[PDB]
Amino acid sequence: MLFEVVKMGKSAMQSVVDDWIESYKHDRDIALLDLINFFIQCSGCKGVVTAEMFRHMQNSEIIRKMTEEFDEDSGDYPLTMAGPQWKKFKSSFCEFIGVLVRQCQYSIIYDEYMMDTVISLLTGLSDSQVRAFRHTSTLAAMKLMTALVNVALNLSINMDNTQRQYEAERNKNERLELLLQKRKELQENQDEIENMMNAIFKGVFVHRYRDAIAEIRAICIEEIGIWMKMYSDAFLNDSYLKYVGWTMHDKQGEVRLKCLTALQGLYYNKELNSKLELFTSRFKDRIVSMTLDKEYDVAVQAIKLLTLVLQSSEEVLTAEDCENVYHLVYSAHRPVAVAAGEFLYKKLFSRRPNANLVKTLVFFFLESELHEHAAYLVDSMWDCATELLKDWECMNSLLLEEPLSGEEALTDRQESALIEIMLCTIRQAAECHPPVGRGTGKRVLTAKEKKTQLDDRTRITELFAVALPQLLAKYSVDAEKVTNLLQLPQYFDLEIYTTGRLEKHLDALLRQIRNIVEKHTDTDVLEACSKTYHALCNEEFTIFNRVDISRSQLIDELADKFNRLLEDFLQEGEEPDEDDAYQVLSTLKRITAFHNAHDLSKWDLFACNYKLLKTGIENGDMPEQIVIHALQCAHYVILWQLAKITESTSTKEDLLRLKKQMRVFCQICQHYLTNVNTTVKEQAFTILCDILMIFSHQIMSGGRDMLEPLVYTPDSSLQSELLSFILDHVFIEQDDEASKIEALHKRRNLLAAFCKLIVYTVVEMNTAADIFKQYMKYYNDYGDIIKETMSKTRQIDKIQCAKTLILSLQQLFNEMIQENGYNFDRSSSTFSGIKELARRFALTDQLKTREAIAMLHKDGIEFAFKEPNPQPLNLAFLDILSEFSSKLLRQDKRTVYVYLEKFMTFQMSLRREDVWLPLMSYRNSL
Amino acid sequence: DEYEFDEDDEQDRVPPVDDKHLLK
Amino acid sequence: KRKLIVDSVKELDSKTIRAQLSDYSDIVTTLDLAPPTKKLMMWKETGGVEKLFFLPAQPLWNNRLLKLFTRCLT
Repeated sequence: MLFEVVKMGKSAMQSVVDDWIESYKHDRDIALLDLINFFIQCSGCKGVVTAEMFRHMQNSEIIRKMTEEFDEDSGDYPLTMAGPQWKKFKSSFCEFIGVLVRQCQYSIIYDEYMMDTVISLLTGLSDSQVRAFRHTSTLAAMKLMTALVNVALNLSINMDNTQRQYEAERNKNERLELLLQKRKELQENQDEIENMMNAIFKGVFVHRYRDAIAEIRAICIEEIGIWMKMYSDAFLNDSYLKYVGWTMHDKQGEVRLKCLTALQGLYYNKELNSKLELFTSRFKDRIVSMTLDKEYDVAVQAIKLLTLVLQSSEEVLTAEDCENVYHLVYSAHRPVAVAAGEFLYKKLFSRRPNANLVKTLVFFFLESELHEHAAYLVDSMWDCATELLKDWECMNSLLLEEPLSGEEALTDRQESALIEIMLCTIRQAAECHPPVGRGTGKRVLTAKEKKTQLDDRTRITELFAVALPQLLAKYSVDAEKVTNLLQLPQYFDLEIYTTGRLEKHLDALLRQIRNIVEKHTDTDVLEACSKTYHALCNEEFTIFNRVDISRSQLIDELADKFNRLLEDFLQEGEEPDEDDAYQVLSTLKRITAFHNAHDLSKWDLFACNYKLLKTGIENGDMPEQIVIHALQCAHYVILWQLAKITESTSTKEDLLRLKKQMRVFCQICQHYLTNVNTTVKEQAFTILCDILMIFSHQIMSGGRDMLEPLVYTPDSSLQSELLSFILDHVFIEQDDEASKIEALHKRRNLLAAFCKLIVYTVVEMNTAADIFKQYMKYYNDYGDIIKETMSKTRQIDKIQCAKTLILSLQQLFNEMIQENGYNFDRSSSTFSGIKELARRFALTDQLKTREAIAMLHKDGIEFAFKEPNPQPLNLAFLDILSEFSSKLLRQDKRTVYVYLEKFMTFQMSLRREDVWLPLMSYRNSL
Repeated sequence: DEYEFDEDDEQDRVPPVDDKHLLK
Repeated sequence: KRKLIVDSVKELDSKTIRAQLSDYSDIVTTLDLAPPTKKLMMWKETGGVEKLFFLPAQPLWNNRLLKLFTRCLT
C-alpha cells in the first residue's frame, strides 16, 4: 500500500512516515518488510518480498527473484515514466526518504536495525544489472546520504555547544561531568552516522558516479555537490572534489552541467582555501575549455563559473584564459556572449571618470580583430556596463575636446572605433532591441523599458543636436566617420529641436550634410546623407519646412550643375576627358542617392538620365558607373511619378507619359542586359525585375483600376533574357571566404528576383524548370529559394508545377545523354542523382494531387517513347518516373498503365531480359 | 595526487553477508 | 524475451575514464562568430526567403516607393 500512497495518495509524507514508525514500534520486522517492498515497488517491480526471504534469503537472491517476478509490460519504470503523477511521485519518494531519516534521527536511526537493513537493500539494488532497480536505489541512496549528512552536521553543532557549556562550567562539578558524558555519547552517535555515510559513499557512490547510464551519474554528481555545500568542513575536500573534477570530462553534457553547478555553489561561498585552490589549479584549463563546450548551456555555466573564480582571486585565472573568455563576446549565441561580457566587465571595466574605461573599451575593440563593428560587443556588455555605454557625454567629449594635459590624443583609428561604439550604444538605447542574431527585435517593450528608452532618446537628441554638427565638421574628410555620424539623427526626437529651440544646431547640421555631399563621392556617404535628410523631412515635425527648404536648395544646385555638365558632356564634338566623366558621375551619384529617398520629380531629371543611357547604348564608351547610376535614377523617377499618379485629380496625361517612360526604360534595361560588363547587366536585371513586379497586373488589383493602362507584360524575349541572366550568373561552377559569401548573397538576391517573378505569375511557370533542376545541385547556395519557389508554384497550379518538375528531370536526362553516351549505367552518379532529385520532387496526396501526378506520369511516358530506336532511346527515364509511382494511386495507376501499355503494345512487356529492365521496373511499380 | 585517477571496479570482492552491510 | 531493461555493463571501465580525461576534443568546438562586418549583419536581416520574397531587388529607401513593390506582392 505504501507505494500507492507515495504515488498519488495525496497524503503528507510526514503522516506516512509516522504511520510506518508506529508499525515499526509494533513489529520491527513487519515494517522493515513493508519498507523493502516499498523500494521494490518504487522501481516498478510488481513482485513482493516474503518474510522468509527477508529472514534468510540474501539480498542478491531476493533481487534475482524480483527480476524474474517483475511482471513488467514494458521498459518504463516510475522514475523514467513521464507525466504529472510520476513527477509528483519522484518528489514524494525523495521527501519520504528525507522525512523518514528526520523522524528517526534521535533514536531509531541508532537502533542499528532499520538503518542497516535499508542501506544493505539499497546497496544490493544499486549493484543490480536491472536499470530500474539500480536507478531507483541510487537516487534513494543519495537522498538518504543527504539526510544523514544533515543529521551529522546537527550532531557536530550540538557537540560544539556541549563543549562550550563544559568550558563555561570549567571556568565556573556534577554538571560538567554530565556535559562530558553527553559529549561522549554525541561522539558515539557521530561515529554511527559516519559508518552509515561511509557505507553509502563507498558502496554506492564510487560505483554509480561512473555508471553507464548518464542519468545515474548526474544524480550522484548533483548530490555530492549538495553534500559539499551542506557540510563544508567535512565534505569540501579533495577526496570528494576529485569525483566532480573527473566527471567534468564526461562525454554527456547533462553530467557536465551537473558538475558545473555543483562547483558554482562552492565558488559562490568564497571559502577559497577550502581545497578550492588545489581544485582550481588542477582543473582551471578544463573549465576554460568548457567555455567552448559542444553544449551551449554548459558553456554559459562554465563562463559563469570562471567569473566566480575571478571574484574569488582574479589573478588565478591568468591573462591567456581571460582572453579566451573575451573572444566569446563576439559569439552568435547571446547567452555565451553576455556571460563573457559580464566576465569582461568584471575583469577590467568594473574597477575604475569613465574616460579611461571608454579608452580601454576602444583599445579592446581594436585589439580583437574578430569584429569590424561594436554592435555585438555592445550587446554583450549592455546589461553590465550600461552606465559606461550610456556615458555619451564623455565619449563625444573625447572625440571633440582633446587637450587634457598628459592625456595622449587618440589615434585616428581609435577615433573611428570610438564613433562606431558611440553609434552602437546610441542605437541600442534608442531602439531597445538587440542587433540581429542576438534578439528577435519584435518584443513588446516593458513600461519600465519604454520610459528608459524615452529618457535615453531625449538625452541623445539634446546632446547630439549640438554635438553632431561639430563632430561632422571635425571629420568631414573621413568617409567612414561621416557615415556613422550621419546615422545618428535617425535616433533623434525631432520635436526636441523645436521645443528646445535648437533650430540653429539643426541648421548647422543641415549645412554640414550638404557640405559633405558636395565633397564626397563615396556611395555610402551620399546614401547616409539622403537617409538623414529623409529622416529630417517629416511633415509631422515642425522642423520639416526648414529641412525641406535646405533639401530643395541642395537638389537645385546639384540639378543645375548636372544639367550644365550634361550639356557639355552630350555635345556633338566633345571628347570626354576623365575629369569630365568624373564630374558628371559625382553629380549623378548625389542626385541618384537623393532621388531614391526624395521626390525629385519637380526637377524633371528623366530627360538627363535617358539621354545619358541612350548615348551609352549608341557611342558605347560611356562609363559603366554612369550607366548604373543613370539606370537607378530613371527607375526612381518612374517610381515617384507612379506614386504621384494615383488620383484622377492628380493628372491623366501624365499617366500616358509615365507608361511611355517605363516601356522605354525597360527597353534600355534589356539592351544593357546584353552588356560586356557584368555589373551593368546586374543593375539592369535587378531594376528590371523590380519594375516588372511594380508594373505587373497587380498594379490595378486593389482598387487601382485607373492604373490598368500602366501594365507591362514581359515579352518572350524579355523572359528569355532574364532566365538567361539567371542561368549565366546565379548558377555557376561550384568550387577570400568572406568575399565568396558576399558574392553568394548577391547571386541569391538575383535568383530571388526572378523567382518572385515566377511565383507571382509575372513570367511563365515553365522557366522555373531550369531553376528546379538545380535544387539539389545548389541546395546550400540557393536551395531555400528554390524550395520556396517550388512550393509557391505548387500552390499556384499543382498540375503545371508537376509538368515543370518533369521538364526539369527530362532536362537532366538529355543533358546526361549529351555529356555521356547512351551507355550510361543506372549506378552512374549522374543518373542516380537524377533519380534522387525525382524522389525529392515526389515527396512534394488526395487533394487534387492525384490528378496532377497522373498528368506528370503521362508526360514521363511520352518523353520515354518520344525518341524511338533507330534500328526507345529514353527507356531509362522510366526509372525516374518510377520515383513518383508510389504517390500514384492504384485507381489512377490503371489509367496511366493503359497509356503505358499503348506505348509498348505487348511484345515489349514480354521482352525484358537486358536493357529493357527499366521498363519492367516501372511496369512493376505500376 | 588525490586528483590523479586510480579507481578500478568489476574486480571487487563480493560482501560476505549482503543482508548486514553495516556489520562494523 | 522480456522488455525489462537489463544493462550488462553497469560501469564505465577505468580505461574509458582515463580516455575521457586525456582527450576532450570531441566535447569542445570552435567559436560561432556573430556577423563581423556590417554587410554580413545586413544580409542576416535582409537575406532569407522570408524577407527576400517580400523586399525589392533594388533597395527603395523611402517607404512610399517600397509600398508599390509590396502592394503588388500577393
